[PDB]
Amino acid sequence: GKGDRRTRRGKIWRGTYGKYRPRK
Amino acid sequence: GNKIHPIGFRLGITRDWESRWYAGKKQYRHLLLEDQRIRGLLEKELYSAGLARVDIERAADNVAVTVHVAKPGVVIGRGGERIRVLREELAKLTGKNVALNVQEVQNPNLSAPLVAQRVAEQIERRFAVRRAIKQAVQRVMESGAKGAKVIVSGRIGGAEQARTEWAAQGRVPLHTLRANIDYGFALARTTYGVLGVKAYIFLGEV
Amino acid sequence: EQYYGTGRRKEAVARVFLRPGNGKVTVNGQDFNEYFQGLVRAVAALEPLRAVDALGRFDAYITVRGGGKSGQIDAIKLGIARALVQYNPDYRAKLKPLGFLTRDARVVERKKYGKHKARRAPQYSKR
Amino acid sequence: PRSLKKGVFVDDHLLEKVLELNAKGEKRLIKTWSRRSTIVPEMVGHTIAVYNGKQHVPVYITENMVGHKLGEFAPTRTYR
Amino acid sequence: KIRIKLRGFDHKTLDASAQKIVEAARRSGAQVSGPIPLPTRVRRFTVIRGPFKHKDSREHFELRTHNRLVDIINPNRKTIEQLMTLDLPTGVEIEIKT
Amino acid sequence: ARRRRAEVRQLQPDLVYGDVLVTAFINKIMRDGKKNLAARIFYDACKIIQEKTGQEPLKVFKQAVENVKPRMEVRSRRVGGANYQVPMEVSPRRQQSLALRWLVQAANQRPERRAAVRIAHELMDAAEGKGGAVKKKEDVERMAEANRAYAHYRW
Amino acid sequence: ARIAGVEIPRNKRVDVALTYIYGIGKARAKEALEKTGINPATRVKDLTEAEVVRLREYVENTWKLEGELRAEVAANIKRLMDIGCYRGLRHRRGLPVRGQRTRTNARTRKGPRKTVAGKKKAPRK
Amino acid sequence: ARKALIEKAKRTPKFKVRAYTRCVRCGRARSVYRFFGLCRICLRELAHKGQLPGVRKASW
RNA sequence: CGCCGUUAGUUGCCAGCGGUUCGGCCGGGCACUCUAACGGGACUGCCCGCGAAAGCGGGAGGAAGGAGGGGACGACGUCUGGUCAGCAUGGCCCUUACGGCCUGGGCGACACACGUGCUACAAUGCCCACUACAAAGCGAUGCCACCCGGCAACGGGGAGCUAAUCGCAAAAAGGUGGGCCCAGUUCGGAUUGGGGUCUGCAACCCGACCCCAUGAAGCCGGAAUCGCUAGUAAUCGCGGAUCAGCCAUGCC
Ligand SMILES: [Mg+2]
Ligand SMILES: [Mg+2]
Ligand SMILES: [Mg+2]
Ligand SMILES: [Mg+2]
Ligand SMILES: [Mg+2]
Ligand SMILES: [Mg+2]
Ligand SMILES: [Mg+2]
Ligand SMILES: [Mg+2]
Ligand SMILES: [Mg+2]
Ligand SMILES: [Mg+2]
Ligand SMILES: [Mg+2]
Ligand SMILES: [Mg+2]
Ligand SMILES: [Mg+2]
Ligand SMILES: [Mg+2]
Ligand SMILES: [Mg+2]
Ligand SMILES: [Mg+2]
Ligand SMILES: [Mg+2]
Ligand SMILES: [Mg+2]
Ligand SMILES: [Mg+2]
Ligand SMILES: [Zn+2]
Repeated sequence: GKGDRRTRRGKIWRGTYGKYRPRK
Repeated sequence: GNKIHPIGFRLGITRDWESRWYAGKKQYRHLLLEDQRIRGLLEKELYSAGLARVDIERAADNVAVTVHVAKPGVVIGRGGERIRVLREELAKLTGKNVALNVQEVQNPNLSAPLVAQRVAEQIERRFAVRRAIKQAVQRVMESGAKGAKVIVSGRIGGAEQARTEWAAQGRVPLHTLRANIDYGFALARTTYGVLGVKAYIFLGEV
Repeated sequence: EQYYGTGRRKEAVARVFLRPGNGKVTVNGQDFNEYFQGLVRAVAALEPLRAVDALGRFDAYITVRGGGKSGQIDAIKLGIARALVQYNPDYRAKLKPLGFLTRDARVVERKKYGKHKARRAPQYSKR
Repeated sequence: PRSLKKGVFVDDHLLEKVLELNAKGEKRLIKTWSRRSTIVPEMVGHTIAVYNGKQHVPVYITENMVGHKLGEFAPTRTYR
Repeated sequence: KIRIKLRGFDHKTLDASAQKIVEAARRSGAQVSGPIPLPTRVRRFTVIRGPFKHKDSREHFELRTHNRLVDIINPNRKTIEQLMTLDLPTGVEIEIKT
Repeated sequence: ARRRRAEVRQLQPDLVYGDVLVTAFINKIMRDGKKNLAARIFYDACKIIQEKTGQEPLKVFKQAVENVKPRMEVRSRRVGGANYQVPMEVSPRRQQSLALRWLVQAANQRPERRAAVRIAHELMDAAEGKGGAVKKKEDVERMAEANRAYAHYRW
Repeated sequence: ARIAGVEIPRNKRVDVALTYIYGIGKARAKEALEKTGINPATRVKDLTEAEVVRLREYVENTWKLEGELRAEVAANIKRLMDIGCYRGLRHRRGLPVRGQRTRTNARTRKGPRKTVAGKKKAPRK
Repeated sequence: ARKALIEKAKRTPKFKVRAYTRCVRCGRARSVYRFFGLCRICLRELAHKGQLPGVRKASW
């Protein structure tokens, strides 16, 4: 989970945002 | 390992800061540096007076250096032509207009920095260490004081194997905050190494 | 006009207001059950009123600030238990032995250096 | 998956040197220490000597390797 | 309606000089909004105890800035005249807006 | 426990059966601090104990715990020789823990997919006498009265 | 049904099934179902023969998939192998191309451990 | 460190990314808390001497 | 840190009435929460039993009861322990190099082995959507609301905040809904091909991030072995220091 870049959990873990964790 | 700085531990209560000013996170760095330069130009040139401490305070640009020496004679000079030279030599490093004051030390044998400072100088003049220390302590104990303790580091006497010499009497209650234990460290640049002189001086309670 | 208690619990603060009424409890501009929706522990915030017979004889306007909902439950619980004692000092008898008056001083322990986590110690080899 | 945005980079002392030798003939060997520089189409031809921390190397320069960085062709370490 | 955010590194020296800024009157001239608490900001530094290795040693230092507010409503000119040479703390600072 | 005999903690009673055992079970079912969905399991399990049986769930949960509590167990012993498996009695405190632990573990071995179901069926099966929990209990007591020869080390 | 060259994803949701083709994952599935208007959720067996067609006519004519991709990449590597490239060497040795460590931990690029004798005169390790 | 290696003194560092820190007291290049401008080791020394105003042993 | 009081009202409110562009937004007041200075509070002080005493067991009252919880704090000494590469510093040593400046390389090398970790092997789970509750911190040549372009990293524009007032900021597990249905899977995200963004003179060696495709090993681990006695372990997110950027899953 936390390892996959293209997921909710995964993007949260790596600080970031994007297609898979919209900033808002 | 062990034993925190008996000053820095008590810094909260029984002992207040040498330099006591306020500054923002864009200034603190600079004031601190220059504050240091002053102590350096001060601890070197004022050796003879034997300076125990240097209080430094700041405000509306100005800087209130309050030097504590045993013999304010040597900081005054020709009736002035020395306290002027030094308030001047500070005006160059500090572009901010300094104000040099001088504080008498009633009892040099009740200020750990000086006591230690005393011992240091003997060890260079090749005095007998063991006695120096037993003596130093007595001179401090004879001057009132609830207790006192001195420590010389290693290579006592040119001895190839570094040692440690001791001496201490009265109470020197290190783990109690409610103490007031002036601490002082002196270096001793001998021919064959360096030596460290730690001096503890207990007095009062609350 | 109403009755009041505070009640804190583990970084959380409730303020408990006790009106006389039908049993309608409201928590932070919301219904009591709308706020603790689906948290089985919830019903235990009202264990004072249950054990002094007051479950439906009071309304209760409660504000809650800080922490997490399960501590807010425990803190409301203290809040209620206190209001209900300054409304009738005799209630302590059927209230103090239950424990509802005590405040739970159990709080998160500080993170220690050279540990991973206050007590979790780093793992070592060769011994 | 690399990085040349709306800038594109080629260290210029080497560039003014190669474009200069595109007014006529191709200088056999050019002594560079800048492996930093991308290869432009105008380099396809003249053999450039990329350094190494130890030795300039005879990197002949095909058109099949344009978008690449110079140092990608002068291996640094030595292995078995 | 004058604004006065006070701040320094010591708070024995703050509350004892914010008090000295409330020397217009206790409450008989201008309103006085009382010395306002206003949360302190704590910087921390964490230093490895020795030089060279011993990761697990560590020692904590903090430097905390305490902040006060006060604020006086309706500034009579003699109230201001007192904002001249009337101070003693050295480690206390003084923001002033209106 | 080198100094004091160390007392047991008093879990507050259930919110729905007002019971202590049911908190205990719920606590053993819980992992990673997720107590909400441990209770969300035990209760879901309780709905299932009825819609599969005319009996009330508390009476069944209690009934099955009793069928798993072990009257005897062995714990090893170092002597003037080696390891001897001494048959011991089992305190009422330890039977509690052992039963509950065994019940969850047994439940999670099961092939049913929802957790509540696994708990449900284990809780049921154990009441009716059978089921993995009971098997690692009828088993445990079988090692006692087999090392009966070493009963004379009763501690 | 046959969506891409020799592909046959059946019996799961359409989106999930499409990923069983080489050049296709969660994102091109979502996309190519939106852009052909088939409800992603339907099982494969319940796809209209008409649907199955508008699906294929997109996927196949719009993207390099399966075979025509597998040898685009393979021949893409041979490119950096055929020039003097560093990534080429790394490809040729069989060692982490994207600038990793190899002192430990490059198992996935290296294959299983080829363990060798370690000492000649030093303790037990 | 090397007295020579205080070309941190080099006011123009050519590129602003060759700019680095160094303890203004000892030269240390490697724990220089930027607030103080001092390295970690100097900081503890000065903290204990009470020459960092306001700075104190911290416990909580 | 836990209970309470006094001082203090540009943070806090169906406490109490007035207005509402149903936001404590407005008048308005500080009661409450809080903020942070100064105080009270605990004493085996009270009761019952054992005790020669110290104290032990228990019980009241209390927020807390015998060291209430956690820090700071480490004795004479030991290890000839670590560190002359933080800093000093005796001695010895080099002095068109054992000093100094560059550019490039190295510290990142891979047949192997170990330590400390991270992410996992899934249904008490994973995915998507909606929605709820933190604490501590940091912010000027900085945090960036909001608007526009981009699938997105991010670019353009731009408000506020020297910050209890603006921003980082979304807390996340949780809760409600839907999907997946025992599969190496909608588990796991390693590897690799491609296209990009930003930082920096510059990202080949050797940056982080985003997007598309690829989708490895892994089905709970031999011998052995580590942590933890309570808000502890387990688990979930958040912040800082260092720092252009960042290899941070480390540390505090
Ligand atoms: Mg996944
Ligand atoms: Mg925690
Ligand atoms: Mg030139
Ligand atoms: Mg320690
Ligand atoms: Mg040097
Ligand atoms: Mg740098
Ligand atoms: Mg209070
Ligand atoms: Mg109204
Ligand atoms: Mg007695
Ligand atoms: Mg050594
Ligand atoms: Mg290294
Ligand atoms: Mg090793
Ligand atoms: Mg957009
Ligand atoms: Mg669901
Ligand atoms: Mg396991
Ligand atoms: Mg313990
Ligand atoms: Mg974990
Ligand atoms: Mg950073
Ligand atoms: Mg972090
Ligand atoms: Zn330093």
